[PDB]
Amino acid sequence: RRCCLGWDFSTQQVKVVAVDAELNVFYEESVHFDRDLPEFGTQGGVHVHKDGLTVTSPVLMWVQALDIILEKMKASGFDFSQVLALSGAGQQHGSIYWKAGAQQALTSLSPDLRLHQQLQDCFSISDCPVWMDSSTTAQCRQLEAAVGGAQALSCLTGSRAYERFTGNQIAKIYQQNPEAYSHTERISLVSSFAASLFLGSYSPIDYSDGSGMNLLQIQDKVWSQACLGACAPHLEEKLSPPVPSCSVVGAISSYYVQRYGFPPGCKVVAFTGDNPASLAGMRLEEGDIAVSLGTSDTLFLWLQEPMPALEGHIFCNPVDSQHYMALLCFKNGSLMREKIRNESVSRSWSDFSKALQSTEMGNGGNLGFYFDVMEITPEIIGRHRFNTENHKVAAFPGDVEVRALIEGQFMAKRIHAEGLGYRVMSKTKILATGGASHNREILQVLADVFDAPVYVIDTANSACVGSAYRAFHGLAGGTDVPFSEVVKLAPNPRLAATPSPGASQVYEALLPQYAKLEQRILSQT
Ligand SMILES: O=C(CO)[C@@H](O)[C@H](O)CO
Repeated sequence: RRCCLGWDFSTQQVKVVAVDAELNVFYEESVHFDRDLPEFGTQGGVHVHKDGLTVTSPVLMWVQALDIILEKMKASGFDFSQVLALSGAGQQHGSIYWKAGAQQALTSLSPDLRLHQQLQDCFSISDCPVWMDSSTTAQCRQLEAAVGGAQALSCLTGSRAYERFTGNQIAKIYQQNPEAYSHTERISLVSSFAASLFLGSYSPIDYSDGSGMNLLQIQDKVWSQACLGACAPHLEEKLSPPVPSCSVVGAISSYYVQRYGFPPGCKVVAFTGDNPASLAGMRLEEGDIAVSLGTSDTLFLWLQEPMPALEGHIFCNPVDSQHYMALLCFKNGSLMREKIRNESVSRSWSDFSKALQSTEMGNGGNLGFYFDVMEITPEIIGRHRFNTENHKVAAFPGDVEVRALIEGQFMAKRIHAEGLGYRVMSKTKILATGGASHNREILQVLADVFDAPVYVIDTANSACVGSAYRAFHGLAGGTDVPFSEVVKLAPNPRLAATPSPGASQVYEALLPQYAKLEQRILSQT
């Protein structure tokens, strides 16, 4: 039973899965931060600082969690000698600042001791900024002004400046703690930091997670000199050149061979971001999209060429370094669906489904926007309802309200996807996951709006599983072979809905009208 390990250095936990050569998951284990390392005093794996904007995690908690999980696997009888390769994912954007002299500690690890004891003094910043941080608005405005504006920054790096993006965090550390910055020999993402621990040497950053920093020129796949210089001096030397995501960055350290029994030939394939790893785990291809439904709704897009915008995030693709992917984030998700259910259909998901069944595609021309909190994609707030004549109305009948919400949410996803260059193709598959993917009637609207089949997939471990798939891709030939050919053996998602006859005619006319009403609301602010 030869296998690969797929790791996930997440916000709240470190998780691992073991996947066999037939691409079956047969083992899973985790270490949860608040529960298993309570002495760090985190809540949800992080520290929200007094300003209410700075959000960090202790780097040595992440190292100690790796020690705990490897010892927990060993105590359970995990056979490490069967591990051919490993890869992993890191929560995106978060950064690690390695102190001058730290690589000497990494390359001289003794198997008699734990990682935490030996790496105790290796970090110039103890509290790492994570993806939840929103304390760098001044640095975002500075970076955009330095390179010719928000659109110029987006053309270049796939995104305008976002507070959590690494370049803005590095700029803030340079500005506020120049002594710690000047004593930093290396800056890693959570992904490349975790890979470095397994290598026992510094791992490079991959193209895909490297695209979440407002630093990488996504098309030429080199660091932007203009972005680097606007964030902090001598930054290129601290990052090192980025690499294709499907790169063998080295063999596992002899530390793991000797301490846990990994075979000496065990390969370490470059780590990537959790969203890129989930795209690999979901096995998206050209023409495909994934809709992750939850408190936030997240759209995962495959893109052959990028059309970066003031919304969304375009990254280099982790399973095909010549192409791209995108994320579009929607803040009004499952809480809006629950509120409409409670207000209009007696708090019943069965009546919610009946409302969709009892209304026609296109909802008689009744259109709605439902943003109780400020939306990200695009920046609108409020509930905005329009009747068949495009007149603004105060309310809808309950069944019309349910369909307006669901149709509107999915039409918004299509319009904003298409704004980044996405197009539905004949081969297109739609992957749906999360709470609302357990509602066939919701998935039917999604199929109708995109005029493409919808498949349901469990993604509780998608970043772990995607990481193990990427490790197998490395072993199967890497860049010499297509990722999709390696993972054809993995279990297929199940078909939940196909577009109803006439869907194409309904939404070809309604999508432009929804897009114009959205522009009307944005122009009135
Ligand atoms: O910040 C982002 C994406 O831009 C989150 O999805 C984190 O990657 C979660 O760990």
